[PDB]
Amino acid sequence: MYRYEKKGPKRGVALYSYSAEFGLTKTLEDCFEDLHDMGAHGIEILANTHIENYPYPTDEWVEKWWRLCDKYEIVPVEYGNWIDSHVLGDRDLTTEESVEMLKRDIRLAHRLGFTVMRTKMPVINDLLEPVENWKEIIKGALPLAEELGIKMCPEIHTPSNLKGKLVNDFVEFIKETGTKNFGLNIDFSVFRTSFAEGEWVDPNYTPNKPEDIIPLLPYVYCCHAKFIHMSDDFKETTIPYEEVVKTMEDNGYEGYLLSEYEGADKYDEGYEVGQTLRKHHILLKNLLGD
Amino acid sequence: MYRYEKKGPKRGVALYSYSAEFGLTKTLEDCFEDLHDMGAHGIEILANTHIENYPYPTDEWVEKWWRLCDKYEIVPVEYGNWIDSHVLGDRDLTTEESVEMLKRDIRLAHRLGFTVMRTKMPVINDLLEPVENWKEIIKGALPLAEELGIKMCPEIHTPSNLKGKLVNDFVEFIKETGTKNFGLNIDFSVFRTSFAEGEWVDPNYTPNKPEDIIPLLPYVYCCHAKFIHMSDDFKETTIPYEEVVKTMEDNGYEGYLLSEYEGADKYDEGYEVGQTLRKHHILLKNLLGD
Amino acid sequence: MEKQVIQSVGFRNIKNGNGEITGFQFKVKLPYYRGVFLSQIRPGTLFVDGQKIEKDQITWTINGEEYTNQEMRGDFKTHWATTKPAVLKVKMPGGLAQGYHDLKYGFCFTSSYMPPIIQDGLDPDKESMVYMPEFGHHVNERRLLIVKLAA
Amino acid sequence: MEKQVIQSVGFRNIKNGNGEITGFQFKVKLPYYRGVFLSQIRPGTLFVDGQKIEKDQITWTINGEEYTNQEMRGDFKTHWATTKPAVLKVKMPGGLAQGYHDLKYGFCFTSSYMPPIIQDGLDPDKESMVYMPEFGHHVNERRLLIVKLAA
Ligand SMILES: [Mn+2]
Ligand SMILES: [Mn+2]
Repeated sequence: MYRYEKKGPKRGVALYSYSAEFGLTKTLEDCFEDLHDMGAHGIEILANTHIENYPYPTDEWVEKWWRLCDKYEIVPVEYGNWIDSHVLGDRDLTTEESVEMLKRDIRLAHRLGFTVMRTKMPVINDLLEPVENWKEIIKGALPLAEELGIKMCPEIHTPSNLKGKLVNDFVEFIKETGTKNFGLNIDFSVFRTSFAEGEWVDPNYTPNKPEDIIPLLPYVYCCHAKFIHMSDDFKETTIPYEEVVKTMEDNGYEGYLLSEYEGADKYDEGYEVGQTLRKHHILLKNLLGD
Repeated sequence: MYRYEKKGPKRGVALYSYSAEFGLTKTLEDCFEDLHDMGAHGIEILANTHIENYPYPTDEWVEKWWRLCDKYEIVPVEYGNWIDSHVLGDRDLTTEESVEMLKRDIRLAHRLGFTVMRTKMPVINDLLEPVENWKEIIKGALPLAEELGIKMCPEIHTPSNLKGKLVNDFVEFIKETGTKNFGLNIDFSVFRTSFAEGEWVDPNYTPNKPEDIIPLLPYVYCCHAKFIHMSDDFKETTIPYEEVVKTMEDNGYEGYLLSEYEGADKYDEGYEVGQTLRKHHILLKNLLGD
Repeated sequence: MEKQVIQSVGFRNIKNGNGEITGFQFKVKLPYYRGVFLSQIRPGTLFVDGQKIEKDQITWTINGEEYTNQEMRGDFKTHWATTKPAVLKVKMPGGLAQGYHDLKYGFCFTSSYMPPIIQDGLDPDKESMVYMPEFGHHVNERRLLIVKLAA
Repeated sequence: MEKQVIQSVGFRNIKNGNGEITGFQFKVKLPYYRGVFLSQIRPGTLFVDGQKIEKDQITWTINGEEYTNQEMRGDFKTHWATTKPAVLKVKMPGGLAQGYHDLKYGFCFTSSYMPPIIQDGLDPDKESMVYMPEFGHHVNERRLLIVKLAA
């Protein structure tokens, strides 16, 4: 089992980037070797995309998975799941049904060696807040999660601000429970300052400053390194990357920053997202040292 | 094991048509289902392309192969091999080396249920004649081929004429030996009459008339249904298909006619060769009844 | 498989047992970056050469098993994978004739984690206000060929 | 894999054990409608950013095993499959720097069943007189990115 023991922030990729390609031109192994070319070690997979025969893989497939991790020096970092209470059109799922589904994903994530879960929940308003019983769902799975060393993290992303209701309700919950197995995944779109002339921007979105993240880093277990555009000098032209990465270096972050690219040109013909990601990782390696 | 017992000529496809697609956008199973949509039962594979881990497939892969045949109602018809004596740059292969390689392909072909082999040999002149020891190579494998019910057939194609040296040397050999396990595969490019204005045509090529095939049908065990262009009325615009197919109907042919498409647009982007083949099989079904 | 949503492979007429043509099938791939459970699917309306065909005439086959729209609306445990195109079987006596056919099919799926503007008015036969290609178009077309004798 | 002959995946620098960069690798897919034996291959000449590199500096890795041009010229039993891109390892101390790199590679393979005009003057670094796409171009290019720190 390969282990990556750089101190401080580490770089990785989220296979959501290979989204136009997966199952068409790249296989799961192609994605692993693509991360290898980059020197990237951390990975994020999506439960409903990258586990063959989900939700019940075979012992053969799981062992193939671990062989891939060893062969390409990949650390399972973050495992993206959904607790979809609204999966049924006619009714919500009871708290117990939601916990049974969550617990199941926690087991699979642990078996594949993951250590953070990026949990997405149905949303009930325009602040993107979770179903009202979310406290009850998470509290149902927290003992299993603590046993198996997993940390469940909802994702914070635009238009949500690092100091709006959504973040503080999660931080409040962590403090009241005292759990070290619930937390936050910050997606770098919350620091985005540059946009295109004529590009619509949610009137509710305000950029956060890189320092805005400092009081939350106690609760941040993994970050999506969102990025919009890489110059041919391998700089990111919409987010203060140097200042964000340095803030996190200086303030004790030891998690991963996983490349997430969501541009629509992903799906244009001829687009080579592997090249785009290599751009993003030239920047990331230069900022981190490895 | 599925069996197709139409009387007379039967239609099929040669996976060489899926040549720009195989391994990229179509799998082996995709090709089988594509033949199924057409109602085609006969297939031709290439040894060095379609057998996984060639030349030594696993028992697992072979059984998967037979399951595909049953699942999509495919008859293994023709198995395309090479006896490449010139595989080495520094020397020819001895007769024994060539026979060991040929015999090996005969076994694999029999195991996968094939019954005709389309054997291609190195050529020594511009009439496309085989290596001089070809009589000795074939005579070495003929007892095994007769035991296992296989018929070895070199392919006759443009510019070779149905009554040139190449054909008559093969027919002479069949008569002198008396073997019923060597024979001819006629590729329909030998009846091609229409070409494009400005399209170069080998000064040695003369179209044969459909009747030119009648004295050879005793020795013809499988035909490549070459075709160049299908109209949107599902007629072939370069070869007298009606007259060729009717000649073979009327003169006792019971083999397959396997679609072979070799156009260079195969490799242009956006080309849908499966559609082209469906055109060709609308014509083929209408001429044969099934 | 293919980049287009309607697949060129698996488009054929369907026979009976007693040899009579009962309909035709075609495959659709999930154009999503993740799989969905059956109960998330919202089958829409088919158009074959302009002829309209309602969803009550079309079953979904996923993981070797045939489902009705009703069966599907209740099943939140069976999972459709992005790489395993569904087979839609269409009820139509006699099937489609020899030659070309223009297909227009619509369907979509629920994504309860999306902003609630987006999730509302989610119509399997009409495109979303703004288009995000990681979700695909609800409506897709394809010109494909059927092999049959002339009538 | 990819339609291009030089693959975007597997293009990286190569380390030593003792941590020193010894060269770089990249993958090439056989652009043929059939596989070939190793002895049919005719490796040609590489150009990286215009820098010429001879074939004596490049090994072929096929089926997990590394071969020299000489080893390959004699092996007519080992088989290269169309779907199993070969890994070319290029000797070059220090490797390639951070950023873009233009690759031009040439190679071809023998096909003794072809007319003897065609087989003659079969140069891994020059295209055949007429071009048949089922054989691919002998020479192929690709602009790819290397991830490394700035020197
Ligand atoms: Mn994100
Ligand atoms: Mn032919």
